[PDB]
Amino acid sequence: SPACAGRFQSPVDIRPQLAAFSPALRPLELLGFQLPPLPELRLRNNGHSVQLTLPPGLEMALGPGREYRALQLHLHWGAAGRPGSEHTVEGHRFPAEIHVVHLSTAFARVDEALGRPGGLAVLAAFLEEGPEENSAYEQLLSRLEEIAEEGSETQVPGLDISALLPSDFSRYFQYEGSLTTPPCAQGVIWTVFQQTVMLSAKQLHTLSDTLWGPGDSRLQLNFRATQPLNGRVIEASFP
Amino acid sequence: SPACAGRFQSPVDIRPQLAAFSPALRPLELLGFQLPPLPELRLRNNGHSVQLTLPPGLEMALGPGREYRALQLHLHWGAAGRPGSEHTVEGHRFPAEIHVVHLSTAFARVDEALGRPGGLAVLAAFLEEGPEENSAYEQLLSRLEEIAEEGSETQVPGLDISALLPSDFSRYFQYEGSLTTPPCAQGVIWTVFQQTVMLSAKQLHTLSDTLWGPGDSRLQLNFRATQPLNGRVIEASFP
Ligand SMILES: CS(=O)(=O)c1c(N[C@H]2CC[C@@H](O)CC2)c(F)c(S(N)(=O)=O)c(F)c1N[C@H]1CC[C@@H](O)CC1
Ligand SMILES: CS(=O)(=O)c1c(N[C@H]2CC[C@H](O)CC2)c(F)c(S(N)(=O)=O)c(F)c1N[C@H]1CC[C@@H](O)CC1
Ligand SMILES: [Zn+2]
Ligand SMILES: [Zn+2]
Repeated sequence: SPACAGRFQSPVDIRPQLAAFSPALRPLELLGFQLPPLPELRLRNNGHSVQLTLPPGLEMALGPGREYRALQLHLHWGAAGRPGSEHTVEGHRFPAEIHVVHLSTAFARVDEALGRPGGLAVLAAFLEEGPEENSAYEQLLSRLEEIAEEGSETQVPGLDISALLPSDFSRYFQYEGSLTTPPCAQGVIWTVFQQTVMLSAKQLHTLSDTLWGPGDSRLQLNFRATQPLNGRVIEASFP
Repeated sequence: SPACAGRFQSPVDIRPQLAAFSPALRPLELLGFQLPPLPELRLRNNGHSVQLTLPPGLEMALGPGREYRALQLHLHWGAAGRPGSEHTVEGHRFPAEIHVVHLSTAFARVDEALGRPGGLAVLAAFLEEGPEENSAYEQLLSRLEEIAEEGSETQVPGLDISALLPSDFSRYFQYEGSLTTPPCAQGVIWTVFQQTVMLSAKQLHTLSDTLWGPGDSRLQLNFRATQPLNGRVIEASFP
């Protein structure tokens, strides 16, 4: 895919000292993320990541008049004693990263949004080790064994999707970039939370050690190398 | 259209003390705007404004990878002793306003771009009274009497469109709003130059007094009322 050779790709190394403070960046707003248990959602090992397909009615705004609907979420992760976030901060790679991918309400389908400015928006948070079992994450992680095989899927009860994200929606970096998988189309608005989410050591081990990918290989280290900013300026919602 | 009653319409009152400075807003880039004398350009009285069709090749960027092509320019103006700008600054209405309308390179057609975020971008500058005659604007103003009649049109020599704009391309306000005429589509990026351009009192009179609209009416005061921000924050490219 030729867009994988674009000048403005993701992910990137975030250098907060070079980030631009912009007070137009208000707290993110999420609506409908607190799901009932039924209907169930589909959790799939696609051989490259674990992805959770989201139902209609999850609305996200980056600001007034900047409205999106959530499509899916997926994870990026490393391996035993090796971090696997996609984004880095000052060259630091975090253990894992969650991405929640959204479609602008001006478009009915992803294929019309691809490459259009602000057509797609991704919410990204780093996952780090904390002392406690994260109960929202446990609902997904406890099902990975069921989908160990490449191309397998299982149904899971609806949960509070917003509980997979940090509680602080006010402090984030934002920049324009790309999908990180072919076709790497540009125009994607990336939002990366400052606050991280905490999983237990056991949870992080389940995530990195359970799933299999193409041809008898463990699905691990499933992150793209850092791409140059190439003159883009990362914005921050805080000085 | 009911879209004229949408929440994120244009024009607006700019309040510079409430604008958000974002250092990410780089100088505008306008290439290919210095047109040769041939081919000639269509200038047209549509009954609502005077419009100049622009050729292919006028490239405009609002930031890295956010590129546009100019389609047309048109003007908004008052009457004798009555200002007719669309935007206001702290309640002050300027004598007139120029709009240069552009299409995102991510969209092949205007009709696909209408209602999509960033599909269209308009460059807007205030016209004020100064002591000198303005050479750039004379090229257009001297041609108005030939098209005084609703629906009439004429061909004009190519001109340097960029010469119609203010001096410092690094100093502007920017927000997302709408077309200021039906269909009032949202998702339009408005960039409003901080500095103005100056015309003579005679030129201003030529602009406001020469053209005829529907009925046997003068074509005057062709500006929409100020619309609420509804929580939108206007950005500024300077502290
Ligand atoms: C196809 S996908 O859901 O897994 C996907 C990924 N997956 C990558 C995991 C790690 C890599 O080693 C290979 C594949 C991804 F990273 C982005 S990302 N990081 O750009 O957000 C995605 F958006 C989607 N899915 C997209 C969005 C839905 C749309 O239909 C196109 C594909
Ligand atoms: C009627 S018009 O074309 O002169 C016009 C345009 N042109 C657009 C029309 C819709 C799109 O399909 C292509 C571009 C425009 F962009 C704005 S604006 N301000 O939104 O940029 C206008 F105000 C006017 N004309 C108006 C008509 C009513 C009159 O009172 C003021 C001028
Ligand atoms: Zn991803
Ligand atoms: Zn206009």
